[PDB]
Formats: sequence, C-alpha cells, structure tokens
Amino acid sequence: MESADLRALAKHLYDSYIKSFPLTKAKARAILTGKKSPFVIYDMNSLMMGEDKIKFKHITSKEVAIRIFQGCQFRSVEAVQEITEYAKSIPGFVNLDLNDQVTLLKYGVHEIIYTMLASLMNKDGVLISEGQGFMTREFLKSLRKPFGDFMEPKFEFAVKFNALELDDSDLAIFIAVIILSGDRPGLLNVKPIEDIQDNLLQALELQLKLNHPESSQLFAKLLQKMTDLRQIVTEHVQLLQVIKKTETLHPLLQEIYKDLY
Amino acid sequence: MESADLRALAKHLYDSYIKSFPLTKAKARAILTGKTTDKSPFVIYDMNSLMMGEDKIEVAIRIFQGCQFRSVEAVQEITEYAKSIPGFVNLDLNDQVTLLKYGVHEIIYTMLASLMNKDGVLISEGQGFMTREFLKSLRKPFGDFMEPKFEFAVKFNALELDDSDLAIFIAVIILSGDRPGLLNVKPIEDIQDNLLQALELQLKLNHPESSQLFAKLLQKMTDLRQIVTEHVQLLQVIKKTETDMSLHPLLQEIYKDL
Ligand SMILES: [O]C(=O)C1=[C][C]=C(C2=NN(C(=O)C3=C(Cl)[C]=[C][C]=C3C(F)(F)F)C3=C2[C]=C(Cl)[C]=[C]3)C(O[C]C2=[C][C]=C3O=[C]OC3=[C]2)=[C]1
Ligand SMILES: [O]C(=O)C1=[C][C]=C(C2=NN(C(=O)C3=C(Cl)[C]=[C][C]=C3C(F)(F)F)C3=C2[C]=C(Cl)[C]=[C]3)C(O[C]C2=[C][C]=C3O=[C]OC3=[C]2)=[C]1
Repeated sequence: MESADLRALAKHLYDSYIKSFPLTKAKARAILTGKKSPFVIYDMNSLMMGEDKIKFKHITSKEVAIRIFQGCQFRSVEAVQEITEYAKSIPGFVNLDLNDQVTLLKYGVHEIIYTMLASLMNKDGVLISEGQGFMTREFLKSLRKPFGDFMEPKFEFAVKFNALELDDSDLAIFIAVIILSGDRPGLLNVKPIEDIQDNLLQALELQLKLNHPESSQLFAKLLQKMTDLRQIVTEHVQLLQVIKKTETLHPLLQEIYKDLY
Repeated sequence: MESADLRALAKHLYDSYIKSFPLTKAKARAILTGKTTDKSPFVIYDMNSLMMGEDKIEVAIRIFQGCQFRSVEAVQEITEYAKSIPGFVNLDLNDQVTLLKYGVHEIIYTMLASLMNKDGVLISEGQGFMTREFLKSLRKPFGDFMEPKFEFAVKFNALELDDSDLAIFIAVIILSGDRPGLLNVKPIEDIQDNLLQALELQLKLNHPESSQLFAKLLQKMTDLRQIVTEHVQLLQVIKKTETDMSLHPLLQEIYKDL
C-alpha cells in the first residue's frame, strides 16, 4: 500500500534530475563509448587549443596546473547551484527549517559532486563542457606538484563507483538520500529529515530491485559506497588545505570559492 | 537465497557469537539496569575508588593499559568468531589476515557500545563499572582519547540491536571486499552478499516496526570507518609522547600500515 507511492517518488525525482543537471549519465556514456565527437585534451598544446575551441568560461596565474584546478573549482560552483535546485524538488525538503536546509546542502554537496562526477568519467578521462570536451586521465595525473595527486583519486573512486552500473533513475534517488542525512553537524530538527530519508531509502530499494533484479544486494552495496564518499571528501579537504599553504586571486573570487577551498 | 537457509545462517552466527565472546549485550544490559543484588558492579568514579576497586575485583597509563589488554583479548575473540563464518577459513590466507587486520577495530568499537551507557562502561567481565566523567577527565591526551568511544556508543545503542543482530552485523564488517590489498575480492563479496541477506531478514523479523533499520545499520559502518581513522591517528600521536606506553605485538602489527 506504498509501492505506487514509491514509484511515484522515483519518477518525480528522475524528472527533476533531468531538468536540473546539464549532462545525464546516459548521454555521457554515449559520448565516452563513441556510440558529435568531443575535443580531446591530452597535453599542454591541446589544452591551449581547447580553450579557444570549447569556449571555457573560467579563463581570465598562467601556470597550467593552476588553471586546470581553477576550472574544476568553477565547475564545482555551478554544480552546487544545480544540486541546490534539485534539492528543492525533493518532497518535504523546502518545508524543513531554513537553517537545516542550508546545513544539509553545505555538508552534502561535496559527496554529491564526487558521485555525479563519476557519471562523466571512465578509466581514461573525463567529460567537460557538457560533453564537448574530454580531458585524459594521464594528462590530469601528470600535472606537477600536488595537483597531479589531487586529480587521480577522483578517477580511482569513479572507476569503482561506475562498476555498480547505476543509471540516472537510480542516481536521482541516491543523491536525494545523501542530501537528507540526519547526522549532519548542527541540525536543529533531525526527525523530519530522517522521516524523508526513510521514504527515499524505501524508494531506492524498490528502484534497484526493479531496475537491477539480477544484481543481488545492490542496495546494500550502494549504501557501502557512502563510506568511500565520506572518506574521500575528508581526504579532499586535507589536500585543499595543503594546496592553500603552498601555492602563492581577487578577494571577490576568493569569496565566491570560499565554500570549496 | 532461501529464507530457511538465511535463518539457519543467523542461528549459526548467533550461536557462535555466544561461544566466542565472554560478555553479551543481554548480560551487560542486565548489569547496567540493575534491579538485581547478585550482579551489581563496583563503580569507579575517582582515584580513591580505583584504589579500592583493585582490591575488590601513573593512573592514565594504567587505565590505558587496562583498555589495551581488553582490546587484545577482543582481537583474539573476534579472530575465533571469524573462523566460524562459513567460507571465511576457505579464503586465501593473505586475505584472511587482511580482513581481520582492517576489520577488528570496527568490531571492537561496535561491541564496546554493548558494554556502555551514557554514564560509563562495564569492565572486568561486568564486575566493575568505570564512569565516563572519570575517563574523560584523565590528563593530557588520554581524556580526549576515551570520550569518542562513548560518543559513538550513545548513537549506536539508540538502534537497540540485540546480540542476535550484532552477530550478523559483525560478520558483514569482517567480509568487506573493499579492504586494501585483497587478492580475491569476488569470493569475499559472495559471502558478504549472503550475510547481508541474512542481516536484512533478521532485522525485518526481529524489529518489524523499525523502518529501514537495515539501511540505518549500514550507515553506521560509515561512522565506524571514520572513528577508527581518528583513533589510529590519536594513538600514533600518543606514542610520540609516551615511552611508558607499549602495545601488545598483535595490536602493534595491526597498526603497521593502518
Ligand atoms: O559535474 C561536473 O560536470 C563536474 C563536477 C566536478 C568536477 C570536478 N571537481 N573537482 C574537484 O576537485 C571538486 C570535487 Cl570532486 C568536489 C567538490 C569540490 C571540488 C573542487 F575542488 F574542484 F572545488 C575535480 C573535478 C574534476 C576532476 Cl578531473 C578533478 C577534480 C568537474 O570537473 C570538470 C573539469 C575537469 C577538468 C577541467 O580543466 C579545466 O576545467 C575543468 C573542468 C565536473
Ligand atoms: O570488549 C571489551 O571488553 C572492550 C573493548 C575495548 C575496550 C577499549 N579499548 N579502548 C581503546 O582505546 C582501543 C580500542 Cl577501542 C581498540 C583497539 C585498541 C585500543 C587500545 F588503544 F586500547 F589499545 C578503549 C576501550 C574502552 C574505553 Cl572506555 C576507551 C578506550 C574496552 O575497554 C574496557 C576498559 C575500560 C576502562 C578501563 O580502565 C581499566 O581497564 C579498563 C578497561 C573493553
């Protein structure tokens, strides 16, 4: 006497996920498998050609590794706003205390950006600019100093996450579960947050059983990935703090990126 | 993939848990909630009571070594329990070691919660109770080393698991295919899938009113991973101050490359 409601919730989230995000996993997989050919960035010279060709919006430090890093930051700021908009479509979310809405987004966005970045990645590289560009793993990993080692962990996660072979309809519910985490620091009213999460968890369970009937305990396996997510976001923050203390932007830019650096 | 067999696995693990671990949650809760004359613990809440306690059943170090001794015994008990998990002893021996190496700390924390309430922890097989305020007020780094165990336990215990639930939960933790340096992930995940199926049915039957308890329990495996990380880091920092500190080889070996 709830199954229909769970399927309704799944479809509602799917529909909103398609509206909120620029490039779906389905579209990104078509591009990556070669099934409208993207510009490939595999080295310095092709980077320089790519910024002319694929019309990047973050280019104004002239050093390459920094300009790539900054472009990741620029795209992360856009994703935060797309996730924020997506969250508003989650049933019950806008009815929560306003401070709790801000807390949930603040502590959730990093985990969601990682998850969704996996949709744009394979073992060889990552889609950029809505699938119009493709930057190689080897190029990113081979950037100097801390920057190479900052990039590679994202791929290491993606490769593992992608082995679950989730589609967009699965991810739309998963992302919602992450946002509605009752254990975030400083939440004023945990009860309604866990009540919503319980519904989303039910919807994700049924979704995964219907969409992947042959993949046993996929639900559990997906929940275990929340462990990898928490871990890598912690590492992330630590790597950023090291970048800050070593690398020597306009105060307004600093202010725009304060959340992500 | 057949309930009868999932229930059979749950009974097997429960029975083995009872054999391997001295002090169950059921017994600990009976001691903590009291109402009984026969099982009443001596309570240690300060230095004098500690002194009387040692007659009846540096201070921060002696307490630390008390915790350490019990952790070593726990590793031994967990190791014995692991062998009873169907399929575990059949795995590559290196993987066996790796699963125990990365699994034992998460299990110690989980099972320590059974011995705790918000005000303290059972010790000496339930014959003692040492207060949280005493432990937290130990000097230097030691106070802050003790307190996070209680902070976890309070949250974990809110789930109200019983021993029959924990037996399966602990098995799930051990059979984690994502541990670093595992040679053969597949047969580990095959066992885990069975344990997960057994856990899900156990929780549905034993807690039918508790919605998505399965999912909430798996989300606690996230807390565990993080708390073990912090534990290891703080223990490493305590080593670089304390020479009067020494770790049993079993623990020392687990911490190398943890
Ligand atoms: O959904 C998308 O389209 C999306 C989402 C995330 C990234 C991306 N973010 N990021 C972070 O570190 C990061 C991450 Cl996970 C999480 C939070 C904050 C940050 C941060 F710190 F930035 F604020 C990365 C990222 C990608 C890589 Cl490969 C490595 C690190 C992204 O990146 C596209 C991209 C690649 C090379 C370029 O080179 C120039 O512009 C580029 C844009 C896309
Ligand atoms: O199953 C049990 O019976 C059990 C299991 C774990 C502990 C315990 N360990 N520990 C550690 O740090 C610790 C932990 Cl989690 C894991 C690995 C290594 C260590 C270590 F670092 F030791 F090597 C603690 C522990 C307890 C607290 Cl409250 C705080 C830290 C335990 O402790 C009972 C105890 C309390 C006060 C006393 O005071 C004298 O003896 C005592 C025994 C029991």
